[PDB]
Amino acid sequence: RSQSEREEEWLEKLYKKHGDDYKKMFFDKKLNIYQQSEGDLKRRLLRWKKRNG
Amino acid sequence: AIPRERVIKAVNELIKFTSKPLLEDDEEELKKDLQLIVVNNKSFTGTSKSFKLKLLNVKHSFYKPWKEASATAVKDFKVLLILKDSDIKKVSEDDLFDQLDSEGIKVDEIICGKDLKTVYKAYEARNAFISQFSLILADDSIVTSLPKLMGGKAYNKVETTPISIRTHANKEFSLTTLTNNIKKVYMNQLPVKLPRGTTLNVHLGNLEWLRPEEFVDNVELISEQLIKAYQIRSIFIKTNRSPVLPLYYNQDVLDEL
Amino acid sequence: EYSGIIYVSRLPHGFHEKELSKYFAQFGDLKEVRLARNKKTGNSRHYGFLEFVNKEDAMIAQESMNNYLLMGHLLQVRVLPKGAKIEKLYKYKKRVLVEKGITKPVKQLKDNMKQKHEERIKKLAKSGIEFKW
Amino acid sequence: PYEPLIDWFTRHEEVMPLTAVPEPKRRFVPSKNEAKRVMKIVRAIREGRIIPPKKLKEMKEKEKI
Amino acid sequence: NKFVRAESIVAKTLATSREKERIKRVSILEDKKAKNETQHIASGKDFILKITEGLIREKTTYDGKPALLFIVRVRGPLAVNIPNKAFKILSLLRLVETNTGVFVKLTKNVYPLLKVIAPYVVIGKPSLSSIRSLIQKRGRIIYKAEPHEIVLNDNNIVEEQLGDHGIICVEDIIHEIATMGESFSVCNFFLQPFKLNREVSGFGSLNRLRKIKQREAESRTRQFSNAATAPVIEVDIDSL
Amino acid sequence: KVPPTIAQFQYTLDRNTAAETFKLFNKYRPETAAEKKERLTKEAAAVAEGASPKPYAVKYGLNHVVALIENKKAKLVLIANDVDPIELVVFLPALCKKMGVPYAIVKGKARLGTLVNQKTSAVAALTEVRAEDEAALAKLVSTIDANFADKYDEVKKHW
RNA sequence: CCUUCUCAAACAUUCUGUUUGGUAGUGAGUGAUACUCUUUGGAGUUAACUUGAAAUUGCCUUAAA
Repeated sequence: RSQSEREEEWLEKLYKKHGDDYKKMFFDKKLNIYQQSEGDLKRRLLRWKKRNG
Repeated sequence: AIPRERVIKAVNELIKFTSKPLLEDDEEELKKDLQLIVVNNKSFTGTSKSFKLKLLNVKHSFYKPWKEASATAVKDFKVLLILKDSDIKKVSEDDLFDQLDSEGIKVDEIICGKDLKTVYKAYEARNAFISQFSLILADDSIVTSLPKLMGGKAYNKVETTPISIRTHANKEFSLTTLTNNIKKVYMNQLPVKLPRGTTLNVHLGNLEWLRPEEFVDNVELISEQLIKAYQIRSIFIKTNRSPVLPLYYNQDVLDEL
Repeated sequence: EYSGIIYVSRLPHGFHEKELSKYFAQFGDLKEVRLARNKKTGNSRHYGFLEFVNKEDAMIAQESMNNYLLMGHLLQVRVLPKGAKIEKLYKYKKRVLVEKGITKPVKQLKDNMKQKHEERIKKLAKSGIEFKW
Repeated sequence: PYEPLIDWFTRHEEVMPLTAVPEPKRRFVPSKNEAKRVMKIVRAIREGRIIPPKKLKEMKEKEKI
Repeated sequence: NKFVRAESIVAKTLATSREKERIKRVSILEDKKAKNETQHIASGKDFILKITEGLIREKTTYDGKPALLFIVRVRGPLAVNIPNKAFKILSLLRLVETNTGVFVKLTKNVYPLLKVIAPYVVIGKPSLSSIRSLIQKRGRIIYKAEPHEIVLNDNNIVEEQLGDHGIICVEDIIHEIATMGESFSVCNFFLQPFKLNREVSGFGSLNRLRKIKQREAESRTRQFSNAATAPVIEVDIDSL
Repeated sequence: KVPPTIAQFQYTLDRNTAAETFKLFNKYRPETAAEKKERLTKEAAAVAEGASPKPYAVKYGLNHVVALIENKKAKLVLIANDVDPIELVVFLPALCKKMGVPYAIVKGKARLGTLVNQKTSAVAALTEVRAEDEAALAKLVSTIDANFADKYDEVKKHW
């Protein structure tokens, strides 16, 4: 499977706005338009990282 | 200028008075702590009761200590910025924070004349919203319209009334103009009204604010500006309706009546 | 029973006596209309009294305007019992200050101010605060 | 036979609702169906199937003359 | 007559009070400016605003040089009854009827009046072609009692009316009006200013939508500043 | 004659109150098919080349409105007085009264449909309103209550 | 059921710094003692706070028909 371009861009914003602090990302109103759980965000970030640096 | 010994004695007496031998701070924390100077004059701006505010230059304005010490209080200090509708879109909260975070000051919210007439039209909502902020900054262009939009209640107090701030460079709106004018107002000015009456009062803040020596210097600087501005009269340093402490005595003004 | 006098409150800002007379003149004829106003400022207090020549006109007006919504204000109109005649209601206008107390000579008020300053020093000394000049 | 109704049940207002039904995230989150439709329109535009409104305006401005 | 509700009366009263306050403030400011007591006022120099098509705003000062201006009634504000101060000015220019327009000479003494009647009318400087077209398309000559307002038809009638100042044809009047001629004041008064036809001039399914669109565009194109030092707003009269 | 539950309708709001209510409702007309379609196409075009707040609209579905009621979320409910299956609306006034949600009966279902871009709307209700109209919403609620519950307190009586 | 007086100059032209001018308001109620004033009757100033826009009387015509 692969992640969409928009999803990858959003994950990039999450990364270079908070880094690895999923707790802070959970409350990121601007970037986290959809109030997803910390687990889903961390899983998506790990999936994106596996395909990138 | 008046000797600093008299001001030192007055501030020492105020310090002694502040301490004397039922949970929340109803009025006590503000009655015996507020510092203000009463200036007498022959009908200050008797021609008209304009709501103009005079920004007296101060080396160490109370705004910074007010924000620092406002944390341990029910009321939280805040700054209100009012700008014209055309320039609000260009102005961005992120840019304002980035260019002002270095100095340490922050802007809680930005408002436009359109908002005041649509969302804050209600008297109850208007009073609730205005009372939240202690410092109000309004674009020079929109200050004339503000009294009609925001009513007259906000002008009953110095804190609530808007303060004119320049935001135009070469007749064109400039971000840096507002960015540094807000800083100058915050840390290099002291607003005060010009009532249509003999008595004039300036709120110097709580007693726990800038050190008494700094307070004495601020009092001297304010007195010099007032002397250079109007033909002022007897001046007293007063707490909340506490015994008045005379500081200046002008006699040539009486002969000019 | 009820009298022709009517009490109206919740009047929208700017709804002055002339507008009330024009609007209520349709219901028969109104004897007199008065609106409460402040002394220092000429703006109305948003409540006034109007009298009708006939009680039927007063009751018709009360029924029609019992809870009429007028640009954000729901007007409430009541018909007073028998009697209860309207009292005086001055047509107050804006008050402009006039200066008259400058007749005293400057020399006399100079000594008066000196004496007042001395008395103030004595008083603040009496209050438990030590100060001079 | 003909008598007025009685408010024995309606006399007291219902302070509490009937069913809890914990609110879903979609109520507090932007619509997902709208996002799906937007993505479908994006795909159609990419496939050269739907002319963007700006392109339609540009083409019509040249036309009609 | 038809019953009058309270909402309309209250709205009219509030609008009239606002207009009266604006007029009083503008007149007081203008009188002080004329007295040369410009020490403490918002602005001293006059300003004229030109708005044209997208919209571009141009602010320019007003000089003492005479200029030609065309004014057309607008019938606004909606709920504002014309006050006596504005009523006198309108009567002097006999522009009470809607859509009516006349030519006036721009002078310093006329600037306060133009500012006072600014919201009620739309002003601008028409071109020579527009003036010629307007004069040659519409016109009125009062003819003998003289209860007749027959439209201008013959050049000899022009000779009969004025005669003395060489005004023998419609082109003479056009030149006198467009140019700063001596008889500009005399001819304009006798010209019986034109009664321009209304914009939509229709009612119906399509007509209602067109009128709604025109009204919506009017608000964007025309605005009431209501400021004490409100610049005079000018639009491209040549389009009309 | 008719039982007390019937004839409860037709005791609609006065001219001024109904006009004010419709004027307020006209400020929250749900986007029609064309408006929503053009907005979505514009969003797609923006996405093609590269955070809005919650939209505000009047809730009108009979099932949707009934669901909104009994949960105290709804603030104002408008009820049509010309519903051919009267049983669909007989219980609405009493249910609203029991739940305490302010309600009113307006003349004509087509009038309700017009303000929601529908041929006929059985009911029209408001859940959330903008802060600007919050005071207006409260004033309209108070006026409706005064003109309906007190003026027509006998609407539920005298067959 | 209409919307609210959204800037004008002198210097410096580091593209924004200095100085001046333009701001007349829903009402009611509660309330911390100083300024003058004219001598009397109170005229203007001075902390703070509640409010559903609340409230019982201070002696021009085409939104035409």
